[PDB]
Amino acid sequence: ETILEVNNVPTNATSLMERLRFPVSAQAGKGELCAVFRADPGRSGPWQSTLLGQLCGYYTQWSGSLEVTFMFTGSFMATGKMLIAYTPPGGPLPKDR
Amino acid sequence: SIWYQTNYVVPIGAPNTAYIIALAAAQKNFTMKLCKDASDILQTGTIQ
Amino acid sequence: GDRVADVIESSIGDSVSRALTRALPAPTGQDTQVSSHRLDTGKVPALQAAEIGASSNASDESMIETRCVLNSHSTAETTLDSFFSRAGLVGEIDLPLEGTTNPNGYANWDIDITGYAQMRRKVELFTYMRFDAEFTFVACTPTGQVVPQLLQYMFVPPGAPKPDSRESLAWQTATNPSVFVKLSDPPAQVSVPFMSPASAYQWFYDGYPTFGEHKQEKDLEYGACPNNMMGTFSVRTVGTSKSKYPLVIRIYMRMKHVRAWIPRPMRNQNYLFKANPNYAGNFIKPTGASRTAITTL
Amino acid sequence: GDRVADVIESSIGDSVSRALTRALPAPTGQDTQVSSHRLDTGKVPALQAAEIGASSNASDESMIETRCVLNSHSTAETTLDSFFSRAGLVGEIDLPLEGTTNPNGYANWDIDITGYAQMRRKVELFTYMRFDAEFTFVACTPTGQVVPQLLQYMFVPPGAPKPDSRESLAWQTATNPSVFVKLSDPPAQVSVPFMSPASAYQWFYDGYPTFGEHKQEKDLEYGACPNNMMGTFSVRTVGTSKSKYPLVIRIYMRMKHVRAWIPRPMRNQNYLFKANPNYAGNFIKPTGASRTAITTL
Amino acid sequence: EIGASSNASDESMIETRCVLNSHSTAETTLDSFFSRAGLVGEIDLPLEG
Amino acid sequence: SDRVAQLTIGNSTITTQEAANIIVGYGEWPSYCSDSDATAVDKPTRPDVSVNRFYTLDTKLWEKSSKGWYWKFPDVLTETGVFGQNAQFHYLYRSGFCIHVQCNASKFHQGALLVAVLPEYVIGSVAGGTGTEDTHPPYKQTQPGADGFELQHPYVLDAGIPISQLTVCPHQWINLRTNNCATIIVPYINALPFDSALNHCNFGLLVVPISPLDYDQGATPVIPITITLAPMCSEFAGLRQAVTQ
Amino acid sequence: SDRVAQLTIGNSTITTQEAANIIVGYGEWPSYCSDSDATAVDKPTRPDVSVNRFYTLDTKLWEKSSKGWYWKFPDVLTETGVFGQNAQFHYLYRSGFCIHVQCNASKFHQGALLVAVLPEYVIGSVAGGTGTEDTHPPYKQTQPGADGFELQHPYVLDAGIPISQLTVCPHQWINLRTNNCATIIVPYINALPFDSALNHCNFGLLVVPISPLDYDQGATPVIPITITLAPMCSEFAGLRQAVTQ
Amino acid sequence: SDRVAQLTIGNSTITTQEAANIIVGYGEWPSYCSDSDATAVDKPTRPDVSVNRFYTLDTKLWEKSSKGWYWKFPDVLTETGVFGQNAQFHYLYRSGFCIHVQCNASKFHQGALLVAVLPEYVIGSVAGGTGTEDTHPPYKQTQPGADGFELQHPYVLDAGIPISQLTVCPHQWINLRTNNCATIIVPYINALPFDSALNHCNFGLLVVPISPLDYDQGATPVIPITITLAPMCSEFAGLRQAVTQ
Ligand SMILES: CCCCCCCCCCCCC/C=C/[C@H](O)[C@H](N)CO
Ligand SMILES: CCCCCCCCCCCCC/C=C/[C@H](O)[C@H](N)CO
Repeated sequence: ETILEVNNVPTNATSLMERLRFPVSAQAGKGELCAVFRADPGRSGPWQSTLLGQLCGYYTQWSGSLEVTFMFTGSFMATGKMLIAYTPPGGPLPKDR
Repeated sequence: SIWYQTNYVVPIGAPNTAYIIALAAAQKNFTMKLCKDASDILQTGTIQ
Repeated sequence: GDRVADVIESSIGDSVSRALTRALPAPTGQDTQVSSHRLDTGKVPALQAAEIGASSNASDESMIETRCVLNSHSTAETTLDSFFSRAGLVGEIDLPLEGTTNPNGYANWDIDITGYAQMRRKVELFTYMRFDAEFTFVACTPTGQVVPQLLQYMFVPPGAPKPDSRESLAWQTATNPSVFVKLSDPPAQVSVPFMSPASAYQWFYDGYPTFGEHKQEKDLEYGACPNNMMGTFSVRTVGTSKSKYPLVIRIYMRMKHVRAWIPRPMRNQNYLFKANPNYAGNFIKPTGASRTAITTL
Repeated sequence: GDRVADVIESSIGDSVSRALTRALPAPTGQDTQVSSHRLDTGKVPALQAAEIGASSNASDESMIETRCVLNSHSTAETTLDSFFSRAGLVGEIDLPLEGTTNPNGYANWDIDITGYAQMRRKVELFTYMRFDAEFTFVACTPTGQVVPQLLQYMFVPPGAPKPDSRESLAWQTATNPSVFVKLSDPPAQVSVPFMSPASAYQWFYDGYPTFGEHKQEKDLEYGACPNNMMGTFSVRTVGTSKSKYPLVIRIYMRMKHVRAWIPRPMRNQNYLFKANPNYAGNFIKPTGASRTAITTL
Repeated sequence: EIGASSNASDESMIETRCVLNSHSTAETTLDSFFSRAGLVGEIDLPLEG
Repeated sequence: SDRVAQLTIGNSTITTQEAANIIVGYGEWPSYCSDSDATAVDKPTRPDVSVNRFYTLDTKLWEKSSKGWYWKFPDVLTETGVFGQNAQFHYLYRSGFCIHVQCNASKFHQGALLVAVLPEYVIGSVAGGTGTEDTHPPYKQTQPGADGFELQHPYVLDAGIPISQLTVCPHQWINLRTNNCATIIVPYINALPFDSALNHCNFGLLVVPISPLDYDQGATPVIPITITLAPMCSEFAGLRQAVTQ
Repeated sequence: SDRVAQLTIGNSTITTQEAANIIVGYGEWPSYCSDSDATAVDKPTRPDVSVNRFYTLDTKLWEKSSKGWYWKFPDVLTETGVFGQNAQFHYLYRSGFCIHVQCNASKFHQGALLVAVLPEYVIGSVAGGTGTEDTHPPYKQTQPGADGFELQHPYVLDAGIPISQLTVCPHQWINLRTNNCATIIVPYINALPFDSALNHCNFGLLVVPISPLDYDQGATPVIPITITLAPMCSEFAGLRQAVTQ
Repeated sequence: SDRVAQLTIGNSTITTQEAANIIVGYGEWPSYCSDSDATAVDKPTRPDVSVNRFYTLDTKLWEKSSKGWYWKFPDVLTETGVFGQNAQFHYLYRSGFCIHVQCNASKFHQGALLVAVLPEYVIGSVAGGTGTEDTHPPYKQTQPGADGFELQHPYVLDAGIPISQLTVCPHQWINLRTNNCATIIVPYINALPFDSALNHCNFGLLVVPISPLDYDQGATPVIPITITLAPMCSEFAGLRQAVTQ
């Protein structure tokens, strides 16, 4: 496992460190969207920060299931439930939960 | 895609915003084929 | 578990492909057995029905009085490897000194064997082909003269950085396979494996590679198979300055270990575009020659 | 056949209903065993979790010091047949001389046991009930006097022609079962089987019987179960002329061979309509009595 | 948190079929990855320089 | 060993770290219809993984003054995914269910939810208050869809039945102090081996807060309740053109 | 014993009294994907009877001047019934087919239809006639749908391939003098164990009249051609939200 | 059974009640040099309990804007106790390590530390920003001592290597919500059986907060990070007069 730059929006040097993690907060409870990213490891994007993606950049063809683990860094008293969904190829970005 | 199932519930006296760290890896059936050149060349001029 | 009859007796999951036919060895052509005059009723080999869609199985013995001929004519030369394992031109690379095509001393050739009808008509006979490849690169000046020039042939798989100049950093070939030969040397010859993600190359792909609306700008994506995009071929003159000689490079491909599936009708119209079955609409010509009348030769 | 693992090892078709519980005989109440003072840590029968949704299984012995009591109290009278096999009023038929309801000397009573709360509250305790029926018809004048009048009770199954007059042709009862008794005779009593198309009567049907738009005119179809429409009850005074005496007929039903499924909360509001769980919205009363304060009795 | 990669498999998360994976892992070995000649040094021998 | 649980079915997985065990409705797991109970002669279709998966249908906000909500089954899925498509194309229906209600809060929140499954939950009207009016609930109330419906008088469950006796049905309690999820597995409950998935609602799920939600000002005021459910051993029969309602 | 036949699959039955035997495409019956050939790890759904049934999609009128028509598979069923719903909800696709073309006439009518199945039938454009224009066929021509498409130049099949060699593919002849139906059973023909049912068309069915229809004036002038087909051993995988195109 | 742990070595004992298991660097326990791997002929000294003990070297304060810190081994102990005396008097060095990072907070604090061990962690300079200046890090930065050193650009770890791939090295996470300690056991990592304990730094320990520390105003604002470590199977050889640097 290596840190996946899901929140790869920033570009300035003083905030390059916040690309490693993305935030969650109290919401309105309507099943809003938190983050999206493509599942291609050797494609330009979040997966370039991973050692898996860097190595797959050296190989044209890959085959096998990938695994993504999200670590919650909130306080011990903070709870909540999140839905993480993988959309197989062919379907566009889901409009809602 | 990551969606809020219910909400992020926090009591009084704890931070209202929390961060999530995503770690990515491959399973045991992952294989690679057709070794190719690197897509990025970490070099601008001659390495002096 | 399974307690209902429709599940217990279900044939779901039977992955064996019931094949009504089995391959039988046939080293030589079939022998002809003795036949005699046959005058009987009810049974008739001559009358068949092409209506069914099966080729008529009437033999020589069942139609005319035949002798006994031991046919020893071998069928080896009509096999797939015998038919296809002959090198033929598939691509040509021009490296001019002053020109508009490749004046930079390098040229990127997208690997595709559809650029020449001689090879294309043969390969296009089958829908799916699985084979190895052997590529030979014959390089010479436009006058056919050999010159002491050192070249580099680079195999650039899909996704690898395409060189943009003769001194580009991509030529360091730290991972890509490269061949360094001189024109005075015999033509460079390498063996290329079956690199398609699919189990077999498909020359015709009746579909689109990506979802979405296929408008006018996104209309060239029809018939393009990413499973056949084996990569790019990059060639350059090994040097910092411009080469002294103009070069033209011809690439000959020879398939081996060939396997083929799904025969289709052979092309009968002039080819117009790479990876495109387009034909001249107003210039549709008949497959064969014509004659003035049907009752005369 | 089955060759793929996901089909061979599939549990599809397993029609056995895995039941975590099995019925055990219990002719009498459970005995109470000797218990003594118990002072230990880690193990605690008193603390439970109603959170799970299961009734607490703490026993008398695990809470207080108990003696040995051999409980011989029989549990026979709380069984389904013991509780339900008691005849009770389910329908009343009025046969007046001069009136607006049934001045024709006959009356058609659609068979339904929801017309009287005494019976309805008992039967409505369970969602599905399967039973036989025994119907007794007590007929008398409004003064309670018995008169020499001969009556005909006809069972009219759903689809059979409903009589429209005292001399209608439907009374020929050539196929329908009919009972001819006099008021001086003991009340007529017959046994009725389980005639529902379903495997059990359902007092609550959360659905509609037919497809289509359920507008205002087609709005009474909610909650009506055709599988409970057992037919119509037709009664008439056997004669061509008008009867001399006014009659009121009370029909008592007594279930037997009762089977019940899916217990539900018992009704706690006044009934308003047959085959309708409607309740007085503004007059919702508490299930039990109230008291001035919680700290006093 | 422990620092070990999660060992959850496909079978333990979603309903999977039986797939006989015959994809070879030979090309990702050290010699397969590294035994490809690449430029490491360049020497210039000019006439006037 | 009883507080952490993971339910996986089809291609969906639901986890929980503060579970309160699992209730099997009437002590019976969902199962396919036996050949001695089936009455239709056509071979039923069993799409399996394409329909037996966890559907997250809607999210309701729990408030200090909420009365409660109820959903009808399989109405909630008559218009959702491959399951809804099969229910529309097929006349007959048979399946179990696995209902997982999510309601998570902090250790400083309090409140109790009663999550129960009431078969053949027939909704009645208020009969015009006095009871002299023979009204019927509208289509949007008898078949609320995926949005559910808010109870008007949760004490009688809008059906003249006290909620105090609702625990006789398969039920679980979501008491925010201990557990944040309720899992109920409900087999097929009907008097028929098969029934229409559009006209007939086999059972209704009730989520009624018995103890009102409370918290001091400053804590997270939005406490959502999310219903997640997965049909089990779904069968379909009597295929014809699709029917929308 | 060979002229009368009855094909039953799912809940549909097709009969014929003037059949001309049955052609199994490349001598191979449709079969489910073996575990040594499958590459997707998720368990595929096999709806069986709900999708493996005879669909009557459209009727084309044969005329004395008709050029021919072609249909694309499984495009013709991407928007038909439970099969279309499954193809929309699932990314992967695998099935065989059983194509039954109906074309009935009297004993005084004459004409011959060539019914063939050409895998990966890529349609090309006329390239502006002269061939200097790099055109591509429109979406309505590459994916005609259930209406099929009329060939412009049936001699080259609008793809530069002579129809005289089309008989190398699995084919049957509908010669009105003898038979009024053609039955072709086509297994899954692709280089992949699974493929998208929307983007990729595995094969195209061609119905081209080689001998023109003829009849004396007075006979029935409307000779319809009806295509009836039934997927065999259909599998689906990679479920997500529905995708219309 | 996995959250409570006690590490005892030498005459020092370290306990923990919110541990997160123990990471053995590269799955290999520290061990003495085998006679087939040793190259020096003199008999090495193995002081055992006098050097194999937990040293608490310094305490760093974690702040909401901290960038991270790193320590070099065995530089941190070159000037500490009997271990430092032996490292100064002996030319050769060989030992493993057991690094225990302490960072304790309350249940209302949040933040995540990445504690990793990177062998041969060579520190580079910023090369004057543009990269045209061939600078080298000073002695106080390449060998920071027991005070460690604060990273300037933790994203590249001041060495041009992304921290996102740092987890490939033996590492543990101190996420204040669950655990307050990270234990890493590192064997001897070098290309030589012995090496100088002063000139060569076998590995560098990195403590970089990936998720910033946060807490509402009023809680304890001082959250210290304390490094405790114990050499394992320490050997020394080549005795001479003491050398200070
Ligand atoms: C020195 C390196 C040479 C590498 C040679 C790789 C050749 C691979 C053999 C097959 C190449 C694809 C041939 C063309 C396929 C299809 O017809 C076209 N892509 C149509 O789109
Ligand atoms: C002399 C002939 C008498 C025939 C007696 C037939 C009685 C059959 C027993 C069950 C009758 C149905 C009772 C009512 C069922 C439901 O509650 C209502 N139909 C509600 O719609």
